[PDB]
Amino acid sequence: ITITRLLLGLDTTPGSGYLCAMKITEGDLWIRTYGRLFQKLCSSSAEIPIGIYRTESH
Amino acid sequence: VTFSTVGYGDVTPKIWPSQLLVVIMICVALVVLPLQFEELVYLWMERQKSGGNYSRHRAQTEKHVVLCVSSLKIDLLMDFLNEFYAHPRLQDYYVVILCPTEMDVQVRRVLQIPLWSQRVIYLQGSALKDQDLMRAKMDNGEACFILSSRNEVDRTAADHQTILRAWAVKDFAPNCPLYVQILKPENKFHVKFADHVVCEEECKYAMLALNCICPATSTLITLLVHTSRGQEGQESPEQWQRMYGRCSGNEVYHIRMGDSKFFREYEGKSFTYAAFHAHKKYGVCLIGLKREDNKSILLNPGPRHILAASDTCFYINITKEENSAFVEYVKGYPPNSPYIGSSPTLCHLLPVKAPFCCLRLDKGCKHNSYEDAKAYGFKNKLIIVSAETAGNGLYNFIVPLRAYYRSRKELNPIVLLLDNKPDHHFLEAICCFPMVYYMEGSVDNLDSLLQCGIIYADNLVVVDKESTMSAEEDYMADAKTIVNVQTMFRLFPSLSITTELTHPSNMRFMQFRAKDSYSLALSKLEKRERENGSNLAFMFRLPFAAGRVFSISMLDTLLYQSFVKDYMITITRLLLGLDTTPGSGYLCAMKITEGDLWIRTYGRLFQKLCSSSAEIPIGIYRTESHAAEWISQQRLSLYRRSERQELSELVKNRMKHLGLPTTGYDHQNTLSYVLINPPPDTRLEPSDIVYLIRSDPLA
Amino acid sequence: RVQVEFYVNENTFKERLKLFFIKNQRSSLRIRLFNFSLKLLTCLLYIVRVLLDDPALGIGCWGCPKQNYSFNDSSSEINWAPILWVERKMTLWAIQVIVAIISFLETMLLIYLSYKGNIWEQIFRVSFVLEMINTLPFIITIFWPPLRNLFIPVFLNCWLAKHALENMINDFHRSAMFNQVLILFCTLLCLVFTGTCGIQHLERAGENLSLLTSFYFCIVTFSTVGYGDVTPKIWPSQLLVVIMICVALVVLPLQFEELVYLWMERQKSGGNYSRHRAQTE
Amino acid sequence: VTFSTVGYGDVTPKIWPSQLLVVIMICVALVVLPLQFEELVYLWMERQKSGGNYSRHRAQTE
Amino acid sequence: GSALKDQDLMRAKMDNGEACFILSSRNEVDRTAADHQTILRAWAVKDFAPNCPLYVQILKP
Ligand SMILES: [K+]
Ligand SMILES: [K+]
Ligand SMILES: [K+]
Ligand SMILES: [K+]
Ligand code: NA
Ligand SMILES: [Zn+2]
Repeated sequence: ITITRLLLGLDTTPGSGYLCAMKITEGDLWIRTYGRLFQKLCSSSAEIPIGIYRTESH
Repeated sequence: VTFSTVGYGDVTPKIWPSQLLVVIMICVALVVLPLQFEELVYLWMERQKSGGNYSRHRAQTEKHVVLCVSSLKIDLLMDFLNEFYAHPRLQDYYVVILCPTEMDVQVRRVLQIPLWSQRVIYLQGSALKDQDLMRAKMDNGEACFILSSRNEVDRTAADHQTILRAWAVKDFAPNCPLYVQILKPENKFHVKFADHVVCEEECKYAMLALNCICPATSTLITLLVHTSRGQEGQESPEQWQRMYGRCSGNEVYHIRMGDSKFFREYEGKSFTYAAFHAHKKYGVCLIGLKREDNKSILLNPGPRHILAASDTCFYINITKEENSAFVEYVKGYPPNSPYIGSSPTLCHLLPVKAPFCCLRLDKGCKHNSYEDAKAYGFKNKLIIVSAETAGNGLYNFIVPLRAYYRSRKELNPIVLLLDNKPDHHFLEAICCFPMVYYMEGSVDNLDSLLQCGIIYADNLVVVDKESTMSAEEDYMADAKTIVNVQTMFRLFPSLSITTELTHPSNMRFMQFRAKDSYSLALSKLEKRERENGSNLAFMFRLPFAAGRVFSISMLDTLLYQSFVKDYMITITRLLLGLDTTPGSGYLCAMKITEGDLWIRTYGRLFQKLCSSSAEIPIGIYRTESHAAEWISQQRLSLYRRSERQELSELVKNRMKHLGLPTTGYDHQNTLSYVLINPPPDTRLEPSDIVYLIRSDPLA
Repeated sequence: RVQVEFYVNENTFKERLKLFFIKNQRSSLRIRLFNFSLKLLTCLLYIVRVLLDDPALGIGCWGCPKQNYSFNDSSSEINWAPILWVERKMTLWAIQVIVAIISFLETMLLIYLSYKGNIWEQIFRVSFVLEMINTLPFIITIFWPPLRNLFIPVFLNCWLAKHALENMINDFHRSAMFNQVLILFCTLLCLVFTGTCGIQHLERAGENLSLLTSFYFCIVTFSTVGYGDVTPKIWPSQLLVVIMICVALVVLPLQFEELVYLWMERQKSGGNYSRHRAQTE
Repeated sequence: VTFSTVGYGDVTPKIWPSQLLVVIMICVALVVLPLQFEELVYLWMERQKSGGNYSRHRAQTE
Repeated sequence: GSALKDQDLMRAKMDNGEACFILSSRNEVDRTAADHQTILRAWAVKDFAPNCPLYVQILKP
């Protein structure tokens, strides 16, 4: 309950992060793998990616 | 053995005509019997209801008593049998019950047990049909109890059900004492022919209006009208639960003075002399007497009164004596009485009737432009009543607060938080009383109470809403009022909130300190009384004993007790000031301060009063001790603030928004209970409030 | 002075034991446990009594005059001696008569104790008369020697044993539908019990039916089977099965009606978590 | 002819164990059958509604 | 049986449970009265089984 209410910003403990989103553009397409994306973020902005919102052509 | 389908075969037909006969005799059986069975099962379902009849032979000897209710419930019945049969004089009587509806499932077994099977008789049938008044033998009963239904959707139509039922039983059994419990005070004059009438609204509102002056008065009048032996909670480890459960066995009893062993010797002496020396010697409190010449009963007639051989004495004792081994405010009557039969009382009145615009608070008028109790600047602490619809019953809340014997400077500004705008009929009644205001709102929202002046209010009487009484489930009646009060108990810990509950069983939800586990202990105290069958199973609840919660199911016992004691309704209605016989005293209160601490014992307090002011103390209300770098610390501080700080920051911010000054806003670790007529050796601890019956000022 | 309350009522001898017998809830079940177990005790001693006797060696009134009795089908007359005379014992007489006097004094004490209404209600009730007819003949038998070995339908005490049991379960449990089917089992036990004992004793004149044979016969009769291998041959036993059938259709449907009134209640409120389960589960 | 409560009597138990067995068999019948009957009548009322089904074999041809 | 009656909290052995789940009724006509059913049920189970972890699902904030 605390983890969920922290992701939605319902409660704000000082020093705790917030759930954000980033759009992978063609300028970031050289980062082929999700792991390499983890490496870039955890060395520049220290943002921890939870998951991926993937869109297809159905 | 043939029609039982057994057919042993020792005896059988051997010749063809008899063989045909048993065949044709069998066949007629399956064609004649099922038809009888069908109508029988069509009447099997009818036998479930309409069950019972009181035989005419029984009525000549059994000396029964009828109880015409519209719908019998388990709570209402067990409050009657535990009271009707608590007197030794009534052990012979049979209880007949004329309920038009069938027996409730939980009422089945409690009438099936051997104790309540040879006493209680249930007859489904309406008192409005003379065919059902013959079954109950209404012409032979020793008393008839009509009780109004409290939990119906219509309250003025559940009262006309009672007026017609009092009329139907009066012309069918003219020589039968009638006992009526009416709901509203406007319908009180139609049942005036009855011997003993108890009105819920007139009596309830006048006791919620005495908790503001004499705390826990609604509890004192509750344990007085509940007949109990006086042994509840004697096995308790706690000291107060032993003594408070003992003194709560005190009832108001009557006796002729010459036949009384208590008061015989004080013939020809002053009444205050007899009252004190009876308490000193035996421990009985003589509250008032009735002379033989008059039929009026006077509470504490005064020191000038002299006892006589003919007078009748009303005292408080554990049991009956025969069961004992050894600007200026003008003083005048309010002109416009909202209903017929309204008791005229000498009250404090404004010299000129205030206009209806001057009574309202939230919006000012041409005369005064004040909008809240802060702008008015009341000298005394307020009294807020959170009723729903102001009516005849609420008018009975103001008269005891404005009566003449109350000190003029001690008058508390009454403010009514009405959910609905009062009618012009009600405003005409209260326009004469001083410092009586009203304002639309509710107890739920916080702005309305702040505008009312709840910051500096001594009491917040939360009257039960008439809309919620018809709730199906028991808790659903007070599910909103308990939570709304629980919000104000946190926001305003110092406030004294008196709540009216629809069902007395909802007292458990009231106090609800979360960390405390004393609620479990309070149930163990009730289990032993449940097995012992005591009237006051609710006696040891913390809100009830402190006088904070009062349901009108507590005063239904006033009517049944009036059967054996015809004076109980007059005595009760005299203590609340509902009726004012000239020369009768009034219920007062005194606070024992440290300046009076040299009076160690309650008996010595009796001696001081009965020699200086001739005030007779009933009991004791005893209390116990039971920029990004700058707001980075704002985040750390506003996140770690306690709930008490969060709530305090809420009311102050609202007062800032509505415009009231933030100052003056700035907690109940206290246990209270009511000792009725304690022995004269009991100590007088500080913070004690002693109930009094002061003599009539105009004696 | 010192004053003690309510001494007017409790000091009286009648009112003190009024609380003990009727008013006190805890004492009532203790008293009923005494009566119900006593009624089972007198019924069991009845079953013992019929068990150890063999009427082949001689039946008489009491003492010396005992002679073997025989039955023949051709003579349509009944020898009425074995129907009334039975050489019950000396000790079963003693233990049973103690029960008989104890029940009489206990109930007549209750008769006066609960009397309020011209003692019309108490005498008429079926519970009162049933105890009279199976104890009063058994109290007067103390006086005479020749009336000691006299047949008394003491098996009928199972009915008052059932009445004591249902007065028990009304207040305390020692479910709701189980509380009624248990009573339905009891009345079936009492109904069979009187049928077995009644047929056994009435068949002392003829067929000399044993106790088990009568029990089998009584079961195939109340189940409406009626094979016919064992049948009553003499008119008192024929009357008994007729009157035993008739009481069945007038005592059983009443139990059935309240059971079906509780059959519908068994659909809801079902389930309970046993206290033994909570300690481990 | 015993569980139908007929009991002609041409064939009967003559010895006490068999006599006990028919007695105990009648007793278990009266305690095991009403329980089955109760749930059946609780489902007798449900048979009035929700009645009917179109067989899969019928759909291929009908 | 209702959790508001201690006679039914003894059957469920509320004093012995390892957790108590009160869930509000979402599909009732009154949403502020289906919430007070839960506040009182959280109160009733708290004073009958004070040493029992309580789990409440409330409807309105
Ligand atoms: K049959
Ligand atoms: K047959
Ligand atoms: K048959
Ligand atoms: K049959
Ligand atoms: Na009392
Ligand atoms: Zn004005």
